[PDB]
Amino acid sequence: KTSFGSLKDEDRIFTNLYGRHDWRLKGAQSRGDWYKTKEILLKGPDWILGEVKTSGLRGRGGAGFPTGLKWSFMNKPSDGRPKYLVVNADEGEPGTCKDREIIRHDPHKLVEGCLVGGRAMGARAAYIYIRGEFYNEASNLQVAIREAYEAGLIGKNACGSGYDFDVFVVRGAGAYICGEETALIESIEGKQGKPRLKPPFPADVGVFGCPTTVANVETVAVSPTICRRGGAWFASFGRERNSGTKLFNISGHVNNPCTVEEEMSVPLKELIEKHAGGVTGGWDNLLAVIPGGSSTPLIPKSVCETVLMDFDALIQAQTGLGTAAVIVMDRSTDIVKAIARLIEFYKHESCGQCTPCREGVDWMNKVMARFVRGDARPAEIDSLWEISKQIEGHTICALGDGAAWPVQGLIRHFRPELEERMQRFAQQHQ
Amino acid sequence: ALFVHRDTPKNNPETPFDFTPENYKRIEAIVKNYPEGHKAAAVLPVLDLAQRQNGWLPISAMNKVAEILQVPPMRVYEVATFYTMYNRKPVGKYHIQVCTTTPCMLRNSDSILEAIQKKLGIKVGETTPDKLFTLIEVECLGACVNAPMVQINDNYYEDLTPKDIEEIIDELKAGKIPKPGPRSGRFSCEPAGGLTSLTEPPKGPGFGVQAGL
Amino acid sequence: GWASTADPLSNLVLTFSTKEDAIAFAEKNGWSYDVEERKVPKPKSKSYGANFSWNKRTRVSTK
Ligand SMILES: NC(=O)C1=CN([C@@H]2O[C@H](COP(=O)(O)OP(=O)(O)OC[C@H]3O[C@@H](n4cnc5c(N)ncnc54)[C@H](O)[C@@H]3O)[C@@H](O)[C@H]2O)C=CC1
Ligand SMILES: Cc1cc2nc3c(=O)[nH]c(=O)nc-3n(C[C@H](O)[C@H](O)[C@H](O)COP(=O)(O)O)c2cc1C
Ligand code: SF4
Ligand code: FES
Repeated sequence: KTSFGSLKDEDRIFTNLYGRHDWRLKGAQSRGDWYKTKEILLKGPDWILGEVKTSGLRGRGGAGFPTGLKWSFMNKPSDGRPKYLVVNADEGEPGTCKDREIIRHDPHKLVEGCLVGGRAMGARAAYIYIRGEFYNEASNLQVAIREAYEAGLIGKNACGSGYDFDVFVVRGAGAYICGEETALIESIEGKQGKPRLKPPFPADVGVFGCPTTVANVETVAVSPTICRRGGAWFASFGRERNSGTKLFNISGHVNNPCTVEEEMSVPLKELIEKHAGGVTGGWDNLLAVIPGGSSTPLIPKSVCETVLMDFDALIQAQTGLGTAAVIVMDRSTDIVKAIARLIEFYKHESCGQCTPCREGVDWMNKVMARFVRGDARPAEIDSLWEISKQIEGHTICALGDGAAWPVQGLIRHFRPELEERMQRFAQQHQ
Repeated sequence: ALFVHRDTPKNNPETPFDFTPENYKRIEAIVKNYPEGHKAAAVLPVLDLAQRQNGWLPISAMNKVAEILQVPPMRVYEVATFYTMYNRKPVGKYHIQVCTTTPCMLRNSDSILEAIQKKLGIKVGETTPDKLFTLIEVECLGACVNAPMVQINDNYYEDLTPKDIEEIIDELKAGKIPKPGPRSGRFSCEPAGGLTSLTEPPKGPGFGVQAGL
Repeated sequence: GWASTADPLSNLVLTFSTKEDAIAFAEKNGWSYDVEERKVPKPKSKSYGANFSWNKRTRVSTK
């Protein structure tokens, strides 16, 4: 197979993504959920982990780590401590709203995924870290959790298999840095959302010191479908080591911003011209595209023509996949102002525990504000690049790298616009 | 805008505050949600519970939450100051947050912000003199495909126009409660030009399963 | 009001690589001498994981 995309409705993972059907237990069980879960729980954690590993499912959070190996990290005998599975439902990344749609429209799929994942790694219970701002989503999730509890699917003797499994929902308090898995673990324990250092990994010391595995909503809710349809069914899509279907949130200067499921290795041009309704003012009006939300560098029109929206093609285009969040900027935009606002957002969401991010993000904010104003010298632009090289790779967590990447991409792709802006200011003001 | 506290007559440890017995039962359930030996893990929602008791957090819910969980008060102070949801200043009855992040400013959220400013007659971060509306700006709230948007109390209002937000304001002033949903043609996240996907009905259980399961 | 002294050896501090050479130099000039031993710091045991122990008392109250 060479042409990737044009996914039929028979292969979409998340039916009722648009909320047109019932989201409760009677609606979810009529769409295929909660079917033959007892045999899945009874077959074996080794079989479930092997089926996940053969499927080639990778990280849907944006890190790109393979899910099967990471889930099999905790497949070890216990030392007397309980084991925990935690679902990351914070989703503080700009441009990203797919997990909100999953927790608002398919909560029972998330609960069945929690049960299947907890069976796979022998977890004692499940914790869902919902976002604080998603109050209605959390209420709907807890309604579905109660409806699944009163049906005997979870709890004591879950799904009639003799395996106990408990589920919890914990609300956040408005912090994007709580989306990091170690900062999420620290936030559940009742401290500030300040990340830990690896090693020790969460598979050894996690929440409450117990072995704990943290996984995204989109990589948990697909696990019962992974077990039911089979590994090769998910491996049929995309390129090699890029299998699966992805939710894409397209927003920006676009006629119809929307969330849509598609194949992994679909070209970006086909997706943005088919599902998004096209760039405003035609294709020639397009100026830049950020393919993964605020964590990834942008790419101009010269790279956006024949780019495949998977991990390998995007990492070959000196950017990252991110959370498949397509932010589109046309020619009627102040691009430097947009990157300055992104950097100011990164300044307003940074825990401040470790020094290089805590100082360099503020320094980058001042430099980019002066660049938007234009009050600098041109060589300082190159100096700003060096500041990024003093942040990327010297931080506790990846928020500093996630702030250094868009500045590097903006400089590397639109240095002429920056320098012409500031020399125009220098001419017209001095 | 200050991360340190000074003793005022309206904000001191001697300010009276207490939990209702139903809220005590809720706090007990929240504590029982966590493993034994880790009572401090209940400090995150319970303090937020106190916010729902008052609308803002003086330093009397801080000490009370520290007392009823056997934690030092400075941990509660750290938790309240680190997180932006916990209002340590008395906000208005309807807290309005406007998203000014790049995928929201791309769809001209500045016009909506200026419409709110010229309607309520306030500034950024200022409180209306009838103690009803508070207007601040925050980061991305997860409604990027329905940008621009606002968040009033615990209700999302997405795909807004200046006419839409001024209608929301003058209907909120009348005592009623608006509809927490997008105000465009689409309902939640579908494209406005019809369903580009999931036009076919779902296929139900027992579809595409493998042998041996 | 300065510090007026009458001791000529108050600003005489000598440096030696090893203890026995300093002992020989002390015995050579006829000075009555006393020796304090080298207080080496003991090798501590440090672990980052012990701050997040499941049941031990060495948990960090804040971070
Ligand atoms: N999904 C979202 O909303 C957001 C996602 N991101 C993305 O998240 C990523 C940064 O997060 P991380 O989880 O720190 O990424 P990655 O460096 O750590 O690691 C991915 C997973 O593998 C594990 N791991 C890493 N190194 C390991 C090792 N040597 N041995 C065993 N396990 C190991 C980690 O614990 C984690 O569970 C970036 O790619 C960033 O773009 C960033 C912002 C928001
Ligand atoms: C600063 C920062 C914020 C993050 N926020 C989220 C988030 O909100 N939601 C999420 O699923 N992952 C987030 N992540 C990624 C997680 O560290 C981790 O990759 C994810 O929770 C699970 O990855 P997985 O898809 O392989 O299961 C964030 C990472 C960083 C560095
Ligand atoms: S990089 Fe920034 S957000 Fe991450 S641990 Fe360091 S200070 Fe905190
Ligand atoms: S950028 Fe405004 S809701 Fe995400």
